Amino acid sequence: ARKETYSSYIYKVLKQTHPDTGISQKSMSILNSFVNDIFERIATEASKLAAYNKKSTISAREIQTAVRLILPGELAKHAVSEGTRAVTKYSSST
Amino acid sequence: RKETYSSYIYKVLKQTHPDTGISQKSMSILNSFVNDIFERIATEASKLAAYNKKSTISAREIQTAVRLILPGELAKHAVSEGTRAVTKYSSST
Amino acid sequence: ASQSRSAKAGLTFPVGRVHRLLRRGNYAQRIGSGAPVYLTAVLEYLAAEILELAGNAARDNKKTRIIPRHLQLAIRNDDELNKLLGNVTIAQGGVLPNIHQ
Amino acid sequence: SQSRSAKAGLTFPVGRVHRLLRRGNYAQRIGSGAPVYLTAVLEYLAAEILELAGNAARDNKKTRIIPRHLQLAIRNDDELNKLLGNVTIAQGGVLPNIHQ
Amino acid sequence: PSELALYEIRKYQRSTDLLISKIPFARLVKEVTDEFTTKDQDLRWQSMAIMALQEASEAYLVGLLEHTNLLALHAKRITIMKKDMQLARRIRGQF
Amino acid sequence: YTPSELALYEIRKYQRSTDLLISKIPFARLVKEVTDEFTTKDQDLRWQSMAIMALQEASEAYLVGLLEHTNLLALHAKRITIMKKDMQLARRIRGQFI
Amino acid sequence: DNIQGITKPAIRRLARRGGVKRISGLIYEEVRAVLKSFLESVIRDSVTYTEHAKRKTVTSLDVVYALKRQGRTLYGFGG
Amino acid sequence: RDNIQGITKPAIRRLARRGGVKRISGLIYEEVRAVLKSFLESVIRDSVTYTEHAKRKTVTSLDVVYALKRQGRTLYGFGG
Amino acid sequence: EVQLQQSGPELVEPGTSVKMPCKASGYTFTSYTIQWVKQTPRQGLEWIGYIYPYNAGTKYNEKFKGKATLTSDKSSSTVYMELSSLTSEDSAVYYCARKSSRLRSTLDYWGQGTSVTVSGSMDIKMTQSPSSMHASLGERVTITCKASQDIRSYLSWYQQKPWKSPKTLIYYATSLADGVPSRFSGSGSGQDFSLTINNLESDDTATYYCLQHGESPYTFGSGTKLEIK
Amino acid sequence: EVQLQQSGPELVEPGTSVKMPCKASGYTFTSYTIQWVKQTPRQGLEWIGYIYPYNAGTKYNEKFKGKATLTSDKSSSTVYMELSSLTSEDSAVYYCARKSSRLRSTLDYWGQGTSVTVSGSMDIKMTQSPSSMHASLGERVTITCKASQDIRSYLSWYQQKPWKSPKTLIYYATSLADGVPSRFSGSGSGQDFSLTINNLESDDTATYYCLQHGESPYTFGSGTKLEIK
DNA sequence: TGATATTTGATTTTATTATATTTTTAAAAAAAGTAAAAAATAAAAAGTAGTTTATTTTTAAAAAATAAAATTTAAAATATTAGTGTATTTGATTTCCGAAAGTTAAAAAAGAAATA
DNA sequence: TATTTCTTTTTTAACTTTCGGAAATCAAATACACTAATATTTTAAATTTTATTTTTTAAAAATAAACTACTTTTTATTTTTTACTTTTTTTAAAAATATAATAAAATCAAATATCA
Repeated sequence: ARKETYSSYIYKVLKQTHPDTGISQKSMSILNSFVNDIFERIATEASKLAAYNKKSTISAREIQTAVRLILPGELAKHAVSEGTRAVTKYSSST
Repeated sequence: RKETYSSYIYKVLKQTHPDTGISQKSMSILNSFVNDIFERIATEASKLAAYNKKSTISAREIQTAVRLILPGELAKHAVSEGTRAVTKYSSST
Repeated sequence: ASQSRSAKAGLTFPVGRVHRLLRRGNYAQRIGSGAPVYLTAVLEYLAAEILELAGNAARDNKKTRIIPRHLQLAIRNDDELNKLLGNVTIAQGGVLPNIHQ
Repeated sequence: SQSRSAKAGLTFPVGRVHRLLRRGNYAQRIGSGAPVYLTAVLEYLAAEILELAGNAARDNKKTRIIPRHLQLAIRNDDELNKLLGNVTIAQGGVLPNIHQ
Repeated sequence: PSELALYEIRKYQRSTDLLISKIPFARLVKEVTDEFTTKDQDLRWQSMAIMALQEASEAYLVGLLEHTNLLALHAKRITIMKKDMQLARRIRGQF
Repeated sequence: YTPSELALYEIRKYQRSTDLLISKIPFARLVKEVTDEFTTKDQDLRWQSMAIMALQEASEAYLVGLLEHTNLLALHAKRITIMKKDMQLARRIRGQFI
Repeated sequence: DNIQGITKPAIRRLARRGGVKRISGLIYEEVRAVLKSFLESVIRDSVTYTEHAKRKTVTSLDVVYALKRQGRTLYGFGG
Repeated sequence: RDNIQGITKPAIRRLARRGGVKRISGLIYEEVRAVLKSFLESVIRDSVTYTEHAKRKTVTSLDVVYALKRQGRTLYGFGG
Repeated sequence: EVQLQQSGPELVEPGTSVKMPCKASGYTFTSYTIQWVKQTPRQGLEWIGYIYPYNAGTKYNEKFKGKATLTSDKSSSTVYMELSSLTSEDSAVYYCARKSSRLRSTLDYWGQGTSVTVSGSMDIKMTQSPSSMHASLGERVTITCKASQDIRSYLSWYQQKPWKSPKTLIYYATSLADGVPSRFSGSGSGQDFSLTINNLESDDTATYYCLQHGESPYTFGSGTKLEIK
Repeated sequence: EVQLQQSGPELVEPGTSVKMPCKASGYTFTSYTIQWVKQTPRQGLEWIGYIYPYNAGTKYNEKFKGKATLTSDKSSSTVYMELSSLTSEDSAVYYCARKSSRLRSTLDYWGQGTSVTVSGSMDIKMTQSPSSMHASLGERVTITCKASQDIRSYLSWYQQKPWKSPKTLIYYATSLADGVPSRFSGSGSGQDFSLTINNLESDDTATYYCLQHGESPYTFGSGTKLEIK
């Protein structure tokens, strides 16, 4: 894996909502950039949140509170609902 | 205990104006300034190292961070002041 | 058998790779096991939302392919998505058909 | 045991800056000579700000540096307004200006 | 009249005090905090936090009014009007 | 059509398109001129084609946004002619001197 | 009302510090709305910071961090 | 002639037509040229600093994105 | 803490147009669309259209195009719906309800409603299985809303008491609406969805609607009026 | 690169006003101040004052309070200097020179200079000890500039060739100027400063000045002519 | 209709997962001392209200400045092949710095302290 | 209110080696930005008229400010109860680390379809 991208997973996600619709190369590059940008935003805010409280661990709660700061309005609500549901499913398996 | 740059800012001031003083609030302001600029330069240096597949911060990363953060002649004088310190410390050590 | 962590949590985006990027990204000394799953869920949700809005935009032009114009239309026509991407340029996105007397 | 700051010819602490670089999650390893550079730059910036503020304080027949003097010193010159463009200085007031 | 306004402009630019009263601002901050957390958790406000928030708010308001005054002179007026403030906010781009 | 009509048609035409409005070759030459004044000691810097394309995309986006704000200021003073004096005011209310 | 606590003379004083020679009558309510919106944004971020730390009081550091999140850095209160 | 003159007046008229402009003063063109030069100077200075730090003699498309991100103008579609 | 104030009842003769407002308070007015819904006893609930205050963008139902016109005024924070060329059948109750721009969110807050009286093949039809059912206290009750076409998970359950505005129970077919007792549960995906009430109460007597917003016209259910003896 | 373009020579009668343009190109106008200096045979070099184009703030040497007036036009990147009520001694050469706002900075680049020809105890006294010296083609030289009161390190060294504008050699009393051969070296702090030319040359024949900018009026040196055999 | 651009199936380097183990953080539980809030109370400034003046914004019209159209040469950008010499990238080896305990000595933040 | 000397008095920072790791370093094969020529056309520049708009002046209108005199708050002083932050100890819980063996996701071309 010389070059790592999210393009393999964006195709899968798009093939659920719109099975017929395809996506161009430039659009896929844009979406890769978008996902990387939001990842670095939320991770940076979570790292600062852990630093402020004198904690050396980024837990799920740091990520939750970082999502609440970065995402505006009803994006934060649905994103928190989606993330909380995934952690519950992950822990129920284990 | 709260670490501050206050003890050093007092001694740096006494070299320029041996009689003027600093009030408590203006010293809080200067302490925040020093911490802010430290944060800016350190973050830019870390990004520079990460961009280049390097795992260490050296004096060259810090130099490039100073050149990117500080504007113009202010950046030009900080590079020469920082290079003089690295040179003198290296020769003594 | 071995179940991937993304399959364990019911996601399409990679939980393990997000865990790896957090470990080498110099964010914290320690990374909890719940952080990659949360972050992966949030990223998948955001990507799916923008992709489906862009697909709806593409349909209304009788189009099957998504081009950067559809992404630009999707984000600029939405308020929270515009706040999130307030200072972001999208190559070949154009401008919204905005004229006001 | 000579200190590192005195060895470099600085007043600001090199050891404390080295400790803040290692524990701050910036890079996996902080090569030496980086605290020396950052300490020299920090000392230069602090000295420049202090000297301009003291020059402003002397011109007002004042023997102490208050936040207003700092605000005046920063806003009165370029390359320090640019560096601190997004910064609000508490108890600093505004720059005297009137329009025609 | 035309002279007195210049005197007030000269006087209020020299000072560094807080122009808004303290108790009304504290009441307003405590009211606004409820819209974000008042269900079962009522938050408390440190005095220095209130002071910092007041300093930030007044700095923002003064800067916005400077840009509004710049806008009024563009239209060749001395009175700053509501459209001036709305246009300045729109062009600044941040709320 | 009439001069007022043609301007509206051009506005609608140039808002639909997404392509680059500045020519490629003159912009590349301008970029090389500008970069020559930063590396003039003994080093000459090359430029990847994608680098110049990204630079031109960003530059045109910034210019279009600035002209939109200039048009707003022109409408503020009850004019439809954007002049020099309201490009300078938009340039300064935004603050960013890029 | 608590928004009415921000009185007309205070807004005129703030405008004088901005260099305004004379103020229209509709400005005061618009300034009140602008101040309220600023406060909502900053206090929302500050309350999020406070509740993350499992605290019942908003400290001077929460306000500073909330301010810095929005590119409105403030010197003189910590950080 | 000069390289700034390569940004022709029709190009500026097109750029303003995209921005929603109906009429254009004659003094705009030189002002637009000055604004473009200032923007290019800032971004290219940052980009060249990024390139020279990496001991490279070519300016890659990633240096431009990083410089734009520094100036606070994120650009999607070219990497990063 | 959001309320969509609506005007009082007004009676008009045929031919004279009516304007009704949606005064919105307690939220950022531009971030949410305003949806308009008609309720009659002949057909039940129908979706007229919506206006998005942020860009003043509108979308209408096929039936009501030309009969309704949506406008907004950001300064007054008000959205008006105007009906023209009225007929005796225009007599109904018109609710104004807010829905976020999120694809998943539902018509989450309804107005008080205003009552006025005058003196489609490809649209998905949603079918409720029990038209009415009686159940004692503390018993499990299930309601089924089948779908003509596939909707992924965009289906919401509404409870409307007699002569009151509907209350949102579940959105996205599983998620519980905020402020709703956990007794209510939702299930299903695709074309088969279900509402389950676990412990019935005194006040659980109301009509229960399924609403789908998967496709361009939103279609309500037929209705299911729980009764308790 | 940076050039401070200056007008041509001007002749005028006494009792008259004259304006000199100093156009600036190759750098940002607002970042740097513009300094004005006059050179005569009787008085050597005198500093008149400066203007800061960023905020249009000026400072005047007390001897020239009123005789010289600076204005700046940001539109054309030029600074104007007005001499009023011209008198017999007002005849000299006038240079405009660029200085940064930073305290360690010196007058980096000078203008060509206009020849105008007509037809205060607390100053820092700058004592240049060797008034002249003859030297061969490669030995070493030392020039001393003593200062009356303490100036920390704000002292720079200048070389001015016959019929040319000066050139900066040293600044901050140790630092080497840009594009200056490494043989030149300066030293000292406090009261006594020195300049050294290690490998003398054919192109090293000029008058060497010491300039201090620690105090309110900037006081140049007295001069030193060096002839090389 | 045409044919550059997107969708696909198999190879294969490379991460991902799993399993024991040890360290280390972070989540209870009991004090104990701040520090915010809510009362009570007068001095003391600050804000509200009302009318009249005096300043400015707005409107309509006529003189003026100027920019958009219309052609019509003239300059230059596009596109396409050609060579070339530069600089980027990848692999193997010595050099060389930076980390990791353990420890000893400075040094810096708090506190009642004198004078300032 | 700052600014000291003194005194602590823990708390860091400096020193020393032992090694694991990363960075400097040639060398080579290659990818590729930069020239030159050509040419066919797309675009841009220049003159001149005209047609649209901006600027200036004069009257009319709207509306802010200035006193003047009263009320309504704020502000400063104590004060008590009450909740809330901070500190220690531990012990349960969770993440780091290593090692094989596995399972996935970039690469490279192919097969036909796909789109615009």
